[PDB]
Amino acid sequence: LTGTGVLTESNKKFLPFQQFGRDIADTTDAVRDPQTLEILDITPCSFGGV
Amino acid sequence: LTGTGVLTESNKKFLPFQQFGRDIADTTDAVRDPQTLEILDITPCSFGGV
Amino acid sequence: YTMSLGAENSVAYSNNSIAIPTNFTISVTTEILPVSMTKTSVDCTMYICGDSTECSNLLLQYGSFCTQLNRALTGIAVEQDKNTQEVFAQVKQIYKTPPIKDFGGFNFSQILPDPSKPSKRSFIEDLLFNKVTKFNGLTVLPPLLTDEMIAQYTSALLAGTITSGWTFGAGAALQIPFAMQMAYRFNGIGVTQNVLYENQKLIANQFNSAIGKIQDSLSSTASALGKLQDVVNQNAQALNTLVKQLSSNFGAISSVLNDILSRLDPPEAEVQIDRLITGRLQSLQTYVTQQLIRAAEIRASANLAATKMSECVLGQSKRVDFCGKGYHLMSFPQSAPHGVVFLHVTYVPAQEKNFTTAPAICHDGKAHFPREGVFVSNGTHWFVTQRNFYEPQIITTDNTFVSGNCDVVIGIVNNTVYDP
Amino acid sequence: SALGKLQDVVNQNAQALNTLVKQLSSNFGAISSVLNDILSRLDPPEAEVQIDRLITGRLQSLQTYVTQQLIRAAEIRASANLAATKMSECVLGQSKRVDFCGKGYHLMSFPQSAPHGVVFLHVTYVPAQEKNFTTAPAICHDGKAHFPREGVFVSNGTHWFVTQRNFYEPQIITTDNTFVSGNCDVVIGIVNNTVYDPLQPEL
Amino acid sequence: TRAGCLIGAEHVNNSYECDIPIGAGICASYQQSIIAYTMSLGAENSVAYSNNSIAIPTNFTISVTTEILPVSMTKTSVDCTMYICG
Ligand SMILES: *[C@@H]1O[C@H](CO)[C@@H](O[C@@H]2O[C@H](CO)[C@@H](O)[C@H](O)[C@H]2NC(C)=O)[C@H](O)[C@H]1NC(C)=O
Ligand SMILES: *[C@@H]1O[C@H](CO)[C@@H](O[C@@H]2O[C@H](CO)[C@@H](O)[C@H](O)[C@H]2NC(C)=O)[C@H](O)[C@H]1NC(C)=O
Ligand SMILES: *[C@@H]1O[C@H](CO)[C@@H](O[C@@H]2O[C@H](CO)[C@@H](O)[C@H](O)[C@H]2NC(C)=O)[C@H](O)[C@H]1NC(C)=O
Ligand SMILES: *[C@@H]1O[C@H](CO)[C@@H](O[C@@H]2O[C@H](CO)[C@@H](O)[C@H](O)[C@H]2NC(C)=O)[C@H](O)[C@H]1NC(C)=O
Ligand SMILES: *[C@@H]1O[C@H](CO)[C@@H](O[C@@H]2O[C@H](CO)[C@@H](O)[C@H](O)[C@H]2NC(C)=O)[C@H](O)[C@H]1NC(C)=O
Ligand SMILES: *[C@@H]1O[C@H](CO)[C@@H](O[C@@H]2O[C@H](CO)[C@@H](O)[C@H](O)[C@H]2NC(C)=O)[C@H](O)[C@H]1NC(C)=O
Ligand SMILES: *[C@@H]1O[C@H](CO)[C@@H](O[C@@H]2O[C@H](CO)[C@@H](O)[C@H](O)[C@H]2NC(C)=O)[C@H](O)[C@H]1NC(C)=O
Ligand SMILES: *[C@@H]1O[C@H](CO)[C@@H](O[C@@H]2O[C@H](CO)[C@@H](O)[C@H](O)[C@H]2NC(C)=O)[C@H](O)[C@H]1NC(C)=O
Ligand SMILES: *[C@@H]1O[C@H](CO)[C@@H](O[C@@H]2O[C@H](CO)[C@@H](O)[C@H](O)[C@H]2NC(C)=O)[C@H](O)[C@H]1NC(C)=O
Ligand SMILES: *[C@@H]1O[C@H](CO)[C@@H](O[C@@H]2O[C@H](CO)[C@@H](O)[C@H](O)[C@H]2NC(C)=O)[C@H](O)[C@H]1NC(C)=O
Ligand SMILES: *C1O[C@H](CO)[C@@H](O)[C@H](O)[C@H]1NC(C)=O
Ligand SMILES: *[C@@H]1O[C@H](CO)[C@@H](O)[C@H](O)[C@H]1NC(C)=O
Ligand SMILES: *[C@@H]1O[C@H](CO)[C@@H](O)[C@H](O)[C@H]1NC(C)=O
Ligand SMILES: *[C@@H]1O[C@H](CO)[C@@H](O)[C@H](O)[C@H]1NC(C)=O
Ligand SMILES: *[C@@H]1O[C@H](CO)[C@@H](O)[C@H](O)[C@H]1NC(C)=O
Ligand SMILES: *[C@H]1O[C@H](CO)[C@@H](O)[C@H](O)[C@H]1NC(C)=O
Repeated sequence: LTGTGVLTESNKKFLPFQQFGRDIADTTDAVRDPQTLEILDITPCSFGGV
Repeated sequence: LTGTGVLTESNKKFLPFQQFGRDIADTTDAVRDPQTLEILDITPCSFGGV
Repeated sequence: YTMSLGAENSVAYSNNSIAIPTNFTISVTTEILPVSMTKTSVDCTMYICGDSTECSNLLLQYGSFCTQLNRALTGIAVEQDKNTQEVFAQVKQIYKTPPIKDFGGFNFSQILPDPSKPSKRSFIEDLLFNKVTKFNGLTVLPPLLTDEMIAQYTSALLAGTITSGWTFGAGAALQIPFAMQMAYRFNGIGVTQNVLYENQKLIANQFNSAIGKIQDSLSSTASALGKLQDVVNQNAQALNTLVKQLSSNFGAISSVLNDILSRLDPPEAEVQIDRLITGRLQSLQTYVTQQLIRAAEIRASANLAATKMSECVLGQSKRVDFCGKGYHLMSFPQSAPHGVVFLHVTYVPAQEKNFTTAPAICHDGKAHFPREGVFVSNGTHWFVTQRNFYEPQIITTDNTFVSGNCDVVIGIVNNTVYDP
Repeated sequence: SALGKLQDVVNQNAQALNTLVKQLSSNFGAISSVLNDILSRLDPPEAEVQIDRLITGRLQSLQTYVTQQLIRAAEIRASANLAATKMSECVLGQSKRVDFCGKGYHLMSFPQSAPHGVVFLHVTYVPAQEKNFTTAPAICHDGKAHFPREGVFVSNGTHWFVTQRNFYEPQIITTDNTFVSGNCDVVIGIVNNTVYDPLQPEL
Repeated sequence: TRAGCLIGAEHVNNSYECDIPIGAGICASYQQSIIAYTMSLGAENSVAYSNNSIAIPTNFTISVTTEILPVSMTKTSVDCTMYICG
């Protein structure tokens, strides 16, 4: 699962089998690290107009 | 250069290195002939809906 | 079935029969008008290309399409703030209600702001706010006027209209007791002041009951704020569709740009990226066009809302059905999440009775016409009554005027014009 | 910048036209952005593909320009309808609509031609120099409640007068400018004063 | 701010009329330095309401105000064929 983001740790609780996470527009919003089995979280890198 | 137009005796003053002149919005509007080296204002000949 | 338009009612019309109301109802009705939509900014380069230099270089060949999309979106965004300013910033000086609220029995507790409340809104304002429900270069700019500040405009307008009536709309606010303001508004609809003053408690009770019924309708019944929710849903659906269009290959090998870059040489990858670019640019242009159309619709709605705020809240309108169904008395603004709710207080005649009516009265060979009323008869005696309320009065020279002899007028009757 | 609204329309139209002209210089994937050179240095087959790319790009640009011009024309038509309504109701008559013909009580309006619009000079009446007075809804005289016909009962502290609602013109409480409606028990806030009867001194 | 990070302007407690709209109620204005402030909605005028008090105007002002309304834009025609193809 390739992407670019900020890997904050979350408390989503994903069920034993579920690994990836998505939202209403199907964008990876959480992913469990294969080692240590921690839920984690994904947020986009900061962007905006100047 | 290539186009359709009338070639009026231009009153503009080209610097020695300059060759042709584009007006606002990037449309060729003046050219200097090679052999005699004087400025020629190119004006597209009249057109309009009927 | 085949729909029925309404109950077949034949008016009991006769050439000498009139119906005069003998009672009234103070009805407060809500009108919800959108005033603005979410200010969304879509960076064209990030949306079409993400973070690829090859895609950006290819997109440069298309010229100023992205800049034009950005300028159109910025125009829409600033137009939303202009709409909010026009609707709500119609008041100079933030008027405040007195600590002691003696308004002749009228209760504006549900409409006035509440300090314990988070945004200093009214009760109805929290009802309205509770009823309603950054990726790929999409940003949502916050509105210039936050919810607290729009609520403060609403409170200022409401306090001004309660305290000074319509005077603050023209110039400086001029204090006036609310009973006398309501009496002058009664004079506006053609009803004399004595009707209000003699029925002040009943009218205050009717207004309080109507406000309570509006409260109950908002609290219990969902989907009342249909227009605002429709605008929000349309904007969200448009943005979601714009996001979803990034998952379409548009005839390319893949809908993801990095894969095409990785597993193809730059020549063929150039053609595939060109297909992706033209598809995404078409999608973005469609989005901007529909946003412009929706922004025009919202601007029309906000213009109507500003007109209603000027002509119903800052004054009393004689335009029929402009500020509610009935004879307009006054109006109250309330801040809505993306619009404004006007509580129109109107006068509705009720409990009518039929009488025998005459155009004029022949007395001493002279035709008398009412100055401001109508000649009614209960069966045996004739009276002058004001048109919108049954207040019979003896035929006198003070309330009638003479014009010619009594043979020209069709339907004239015989009665005595008492001379004081 | 007083005529900002007209200059905004002029600038928007000029900017749209300039963008449309500048779009002619874009390649849109073709080898050259000028059609004559493409026809000059290519055979009909390849020149056909290049011209097709240029055609699709320029046609898309023209379609965008026409769509935005249509939207701007709808906006301008709404503005022109509002201007016509203001000409009809503010200039050709006196309007009771609040803030339709200026901030205040509308008196009249004058039109003035503008290069691409109209300027309305709204002459309006604005009350000023207000004063506070004591006030009662009615006056109980001889057990009868008297209400003002078209004015307001006011008091400077010791005497009660009738004044028009928008200008301080105090007048003696008389039967001419008041009307009687029932006793003085029902109405709330009524005060006591003598309603001078014009007929009695003459008799 | 709620709109974002503003660099080069100093926050002030005072509230003034909006000059340059940053957003979320915050504006910026030049006063030697550029200041950023929550905009002032207006003066606080508590009208002296009472159940037996009125305010009657004793004078007036004739005010003439200008309203500018666009009525037409430039009638432009773009020949599609010669624009696209010359
Ligand atoms: C994959 O291997 C890692 C490496 O050993 C495992 O992580 C260890 O988990 C145990 C369980 O408590 C810890 O005591 C160790 O300290 C962890 N290792 C390190 C280096 O911290 C991980 O559990 C394995 N994944 C599985 C078994 O699913
Ligand atoms: C105006 O209406 C509000 C709400 O209907 C009144 O507030 C209520 O007052 C009663 C006492 O009469 C309390 O028991 C309630 O708890 C109050 N709140 C609600 C939500 O009902 C208020 O008293 C009314 N104003 C006047 C002057 O009577
Ligand atoms: C006019 O209609 C109102 C309805 O609001 C009447 O007021 C009600 O009258 C009933 C008696 O039929 C009472 O039980 C209610 O308590 C009254 N309500 C209020 C708020 O006062 C009123 O009586 C009617 N007037 C006439 C002359 O019939
Ligand atoms: C129509 O109205 C007239 C005027 O009120 C009624 O005539 C009076 O009725 C009262 C009854 O309370 C008597 O005391 C008066 O002597 C009557 N004559 C007058 C005042 O001149 C009449 O009864 C009414 N008719 C109907 C059918 O309602
Ligand atoms: C209003 O309509 C009534 C009913 O048609 C008219 O009354 C008629 O008048 C004529 C001439 O006076 C009589 O010959 C008829 O017998 C009347 N009919 C009835 C049913 O009474 C009346 O003329 C009409 N115009 C008015 C009242 O001005
Ligand atoms: C109203 O009263 C007048 C006056 O009594 C009536 O006029 C009479 O009309 C009849 C019929 O045309 C004549 O014979 C009389 O000479 C008239 N009298 C006078 C004094 O002019 C009139 O008819 C009455 N109208 C109604 C509708 O009853
Ligand atoms: C309120 O107005 C009344 C009416 O003008 C004042 O009473 C008169 O005041 C004048 C002062 O110039 C005396 O000359 C009159 O004799 C007064 N009585 C009349 C005209 O009947 C009264 O003084 C005013 N009160 C205040 C507090 O200004
Ligand atoms: C208008 O407001 C005044 C002031 O609140 C009221 O005056 C009160 O009247 C009652 C009984 O008449 C007294 O017990 C209070 O002491 C008065 N208050 C003050 C501050 O003096 C008045 O009743 C209200 N209503 C009117 C004038 O109709
Ligand atoms: C206005 O005048 C009337 C009559 O002069 C006053 O009515 C008096 O009321 C008191 C208290 O209810 C009674 O004791 C008197 O007998 C009444 N007078 C008469 C002649 O019946 C009324 O109080 C006055 N209003 C004010 C505000 O003072
Ligand atoms: C009403 O206001 C006008 C101003 O709009 C007053 O006219 C001015 O009065 C001052 C005296 O204080 C003079 O110095 C000015 O020359 C006047 N200007 C004009 C244009 O007349 C007027 O006096 C005020 N009227 C009242 C009754 O207060
Ligand atoms: C009103 O009309 C009804 C039914 O036609 C009639 O019986 C009644 O007398 C009328 N009332 C009056 C006062 O004319
Ligand atoms: C070259 O230019 C000069 C000056 O313009 C002209 O006199 C001369 O004839 C030109 N050469 C030829 C071969 O014509
Ligand atoms: C008098 O008018 C009509 C006549 O049919 C009837 O409805 C009823 O008797 C009365 N109506 C009203 C308005 O009360
Ligand atoms: C009467 O009362 C007001 C209360 O603020 C005060 O300004 C003044 O004494 C009077 N009215 C005016 C506005 O002159
Ligand atoms: C007002 O400005 C002073 C000076 O910087 C600052 O210390 C204070 O926190 C500000 N706010 C208030 C409420 O005093
Ligand atoms: C107006 O109100 C002010 C402030 O309460 C008071 O001093 C003044 O006497 C009042 N004037 C009148 C005529 O009521």
